[PDB]
Amino acid sequence: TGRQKARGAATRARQKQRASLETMDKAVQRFRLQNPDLDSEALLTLPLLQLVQKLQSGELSPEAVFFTYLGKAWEVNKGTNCVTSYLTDCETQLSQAPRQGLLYGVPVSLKECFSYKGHDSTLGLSLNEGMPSESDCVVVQVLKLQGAVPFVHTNVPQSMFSYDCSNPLFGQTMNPWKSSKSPGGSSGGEGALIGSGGSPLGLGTDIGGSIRFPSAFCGICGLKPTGNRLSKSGLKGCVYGQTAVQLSLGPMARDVESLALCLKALLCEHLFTLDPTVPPLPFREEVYRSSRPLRVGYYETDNYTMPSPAMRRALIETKQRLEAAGHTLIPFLPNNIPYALEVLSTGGLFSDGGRSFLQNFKGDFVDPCLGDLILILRLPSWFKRLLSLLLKPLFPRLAAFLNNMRPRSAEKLWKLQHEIEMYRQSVIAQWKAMNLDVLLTPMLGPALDLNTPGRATGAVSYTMLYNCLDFPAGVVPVTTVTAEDDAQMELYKGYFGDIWDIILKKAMKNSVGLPVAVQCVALPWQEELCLRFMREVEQLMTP
Amino acid sequence: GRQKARGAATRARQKQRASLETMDKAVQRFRLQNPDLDSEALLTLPLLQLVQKLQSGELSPEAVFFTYLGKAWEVNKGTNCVTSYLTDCETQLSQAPRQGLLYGVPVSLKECFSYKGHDSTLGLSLNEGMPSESDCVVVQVLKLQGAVPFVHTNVPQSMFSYDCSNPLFGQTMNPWKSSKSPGGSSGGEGALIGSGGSPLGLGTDIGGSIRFPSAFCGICGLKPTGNRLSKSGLKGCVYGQTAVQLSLGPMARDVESLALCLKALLCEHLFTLDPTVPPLPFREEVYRSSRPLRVGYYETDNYTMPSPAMRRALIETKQRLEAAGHTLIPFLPNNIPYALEVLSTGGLFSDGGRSFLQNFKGDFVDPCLGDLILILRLPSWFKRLLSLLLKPLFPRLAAFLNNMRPRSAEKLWKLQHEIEMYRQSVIAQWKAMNLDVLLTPMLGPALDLNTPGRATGAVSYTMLYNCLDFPAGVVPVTTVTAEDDAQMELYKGYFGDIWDIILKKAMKNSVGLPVAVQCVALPWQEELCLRFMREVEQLMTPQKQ
Ligand SMILES: *[C@](=O)([C][C][C][C][C][C]C1=[C][C]=[C][C]=[C]1)C1=N[C]=C(C2=[C][C]=[C]C(C([O])=O)=N2)O1
Ligand SMILES: *[C@](=O)([C][C][C][C][C][C]C1=[C][C]=[C][C]=[C]1)C1=N[C]=C(C2=[C][C]=[C]C(C([O])=O)=N2)O1
Ligand SMILES: [Cl-]
Ligand code: NA
Repeated sequence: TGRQKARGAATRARQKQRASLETMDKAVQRFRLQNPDLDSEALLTLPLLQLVQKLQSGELSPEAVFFTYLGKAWEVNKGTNCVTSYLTDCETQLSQAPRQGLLYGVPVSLKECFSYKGHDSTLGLSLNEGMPSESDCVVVQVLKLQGAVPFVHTNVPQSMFSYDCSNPLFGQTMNPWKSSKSPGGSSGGEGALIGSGGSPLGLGTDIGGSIRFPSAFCGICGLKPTGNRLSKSGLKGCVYGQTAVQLSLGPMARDVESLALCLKALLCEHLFTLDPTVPPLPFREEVYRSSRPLRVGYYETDNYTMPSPAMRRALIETKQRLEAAGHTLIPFLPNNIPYALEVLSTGGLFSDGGRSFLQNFKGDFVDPCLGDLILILRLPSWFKRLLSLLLKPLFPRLAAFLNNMRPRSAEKLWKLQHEIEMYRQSVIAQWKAMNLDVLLTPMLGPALDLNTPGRATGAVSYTMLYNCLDFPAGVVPVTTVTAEDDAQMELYKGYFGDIWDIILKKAMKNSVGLPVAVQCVALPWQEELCLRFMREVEQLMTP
Repeated sequence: GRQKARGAATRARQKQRASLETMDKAVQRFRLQNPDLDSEALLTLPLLQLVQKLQSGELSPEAVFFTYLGKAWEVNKGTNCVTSYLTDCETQLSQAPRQGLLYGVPVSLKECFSYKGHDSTLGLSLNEGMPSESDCVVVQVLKLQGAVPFVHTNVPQSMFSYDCSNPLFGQTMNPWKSSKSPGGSSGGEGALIGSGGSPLGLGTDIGGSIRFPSAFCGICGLKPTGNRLSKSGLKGCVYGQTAVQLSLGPMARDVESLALCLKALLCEHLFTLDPTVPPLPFREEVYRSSRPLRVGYYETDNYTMPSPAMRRALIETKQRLEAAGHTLIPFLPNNIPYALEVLSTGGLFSDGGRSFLQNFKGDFVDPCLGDLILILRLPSWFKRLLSLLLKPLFPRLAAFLNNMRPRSAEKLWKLQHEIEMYRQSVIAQWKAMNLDVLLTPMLGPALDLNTPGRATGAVSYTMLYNCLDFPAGVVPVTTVTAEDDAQMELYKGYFGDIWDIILKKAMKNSVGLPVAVQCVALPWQEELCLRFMREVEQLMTPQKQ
């Protein structure tokens, strides 16, 4: 009732998913029959750069690499539900992959929003079902021109506006380390698939952490570039024309060198000609390969989200190993974080009170992983305001987010956009006054229980700050939760004692052994330097 | 009710008078010490050769500086283009970094380029007596490149105009003809450079403000992609408007000068001073290419009827390019009326003009602004009523009026997305024809004083490229003949509304004035845009190279 259309969409989506997996399995079995000899485990454990080298040299055939990864992806999907669709014609793309491409023969996984000709990009939304893309988005075209073979679409939380990973069409994606845990999101299918060995390279998008959450939660590396470093042309989205806080797309992979190779392959004449709106900045190898001592700003906490004990240890140990390696570590925290999060980020993301975003959910189910976000956004402006006034004395954080999610005039949007611009210049000035090269920060972890990110909005603080600032930011795994880390979490209080702090403690319970990351940041357009820094952390923390 | 604005104007005029007297003193002192200096020779050297002689030591920075200062003072007498002498610039002179790419080059600045210790009034009382406390980023970079910024030049009040008068410093006049506008809003730059009083200047452009004064005054100007150069520290009058991006860029006597200025600005100094600007070095090889181009072109945008001189300029340039072996392909960006009336107008005035109007509270409104302020002040419901009445007879006026109404953030998002889609749509057309560059008419010849504010429609040629955010430059290619001028009597405009009527009259009596064409390339392709401009300059006015 009011859900007949949504129910029919889910029924067809599930049958498409099921038929996709069956097709993959058929293809894999056929291949294995003809190739009983192939050492599949050796092939799967090769770091991407080595895989690429052997594909370029002919030591490994693209078919062997393709079907071996296809088989692994099908297998790890069993326990994770990360795959929504097999990009069918990728078998033919395989046979015609450009031979001198930088990614020749490399199977690549795609977050579902990367439009692929002939396939839906549903984003888990009933209204996007049965609407196959007319063509590949630009970054998909460039991947193919560089010889890569995009082979699957991976799951996202409904609408993508979430750091969990469930929707009413394909269901819930689970963390491959612990099935009761979220894989993070919104690029959570990617995180789960790459984190379990089913893909050597993937693409995600990030507006509040959506590349970094799943990378950290699933123990892999991820980079969110400056928003306009790579082309978003052709991507499927759910809000259009919101430019205060820009969406960014970037790579996810098992190591830092893979992220660098992916960026190098994307930043080519092909991309710059297909999307003239992206500045034609080539990948600067000399910056990325540099090995000079860095001035590293760092903070153990943002005073907003109290770090978990494992987060704090991860940060301090990384700081200490960097110092031992000759880098200079400088205490540094961007000024006015609560304003950046509550006023600028929230205000920019929801300038219209959520009406545009809400159009997506009309007649649809609302996935439990979204929590009360939809119900809150639907509230009348006067009531959001009233409710905010009431909450303010007891729970200022909740009050602040709520008041800043109201609709406003174009006049007020200009003012907010100007404040965003000035805040960016403020942090840049602060940075330059300490002469920083890069910035090391905590990263949210370990993974939260399924269906809890929707109830812990405050915890986007570590990531969304750099969307607001539009600085490149990436994450690197550096440790795993210990018994002691996990025991200490039982004393966690947070700085506010509101529902978000309380949920986080419970949602992080039972995490021994899960991966924990740190975040590496550089200035706008300095992706190469940001990756150089990530590489240094990777060398020191996972030797 | 105006004592405030009257006091402001009195102080501003005194400050300008004192600046000019300071210049006169400095110039005379220098001349007495250098009676043998061949100033005409020095003033007529193309900037490239001027730069070379400064770099080798053949000319001293003092000789170049004081000779240009003198010329600037002299041409100011008939144009009123200089508002302020940037006083500490003589000390910058003696400290200019010796290896800088602009070592010893005097540079003029549009008044909005913040310079420590000086107002950037924009012709507005509310900004008078509030001196900047830091050089803006592009000014810091010029200085780091050894250039010597030396004057602030006049703008129309608020800058939101293609004429050039304000109540503080008064009206700037075209150096070719004192009854004509020098264009704007970078009009002081146009008049100063166009009359030989500066070898290089910086302007800004949101609807044509670099390109109009370049064209009206017969010089070269380039409006890059909006974020190619740093706007950090500029003085503005509307903040946070990002649908139609402001751009800053160089103005000069020849194309090579624009290229040199861009090359000097696009350096590590700028990219470290403003990390928000993508660090794209000037690609010398693209600028210097001699390969044949595929050149899209149009002789009319079907929105503003071109003057007979504009049309002739365009067709002659087209034919010389064809003769030089380039491929000329007819091309017109789709949906121009929609891009101007809905996207550009709605983008510039999304809030009904409220933020803009705050600047005028308690101020005189310069006559060159026409009825703009009066119209913007009208109640949204009345703009809507008047639009409906006007629609049947005067669709164009009705449309502008309807799209200057205030709206929600929700509607602004929708508009921003339509802008993004429109950009991609024109890009797709361009790609489908495999264009390298695009040749278009440029508004000219110069309009009579006080008429640009009453001919808003004529921004069509230039504003389209702020909407699209493509680099666009102008190059002088001919002058109005008596034949071209007599033909204005047959000019009707496509609409016959007040804007066409004003334009017809405003473009008459222009014999001998310069006429330009406009050169366009894709976003971030300034070097290719400049390569095409250099080709046009060479073919139409070979003696400039
Ligand atoms: C992720 O970056 C989203 C991660 C969760 C952010 C939640 C922030 C929040 C702030 C204030 C109140 C509640 C929550 C990601 N990937 C894609 C997107 C996204 C979001 C909106 C629109 C689009 C789009 O149109 O493509 N993408 O977020
Ligand atoms: C010039 O580009 C202005 C050229 C005239 C454009 C008139 C377009 C128009 C008028 C009326 C109705 C519809 C369209 C220029 N230089 C600077 C600026 C400018 C304008 C506004 C704000 C700012 C700023 O804040 O720096 N600059 O316009
Ligand atoms: Cl940009
Ligand atoms: Na008018």
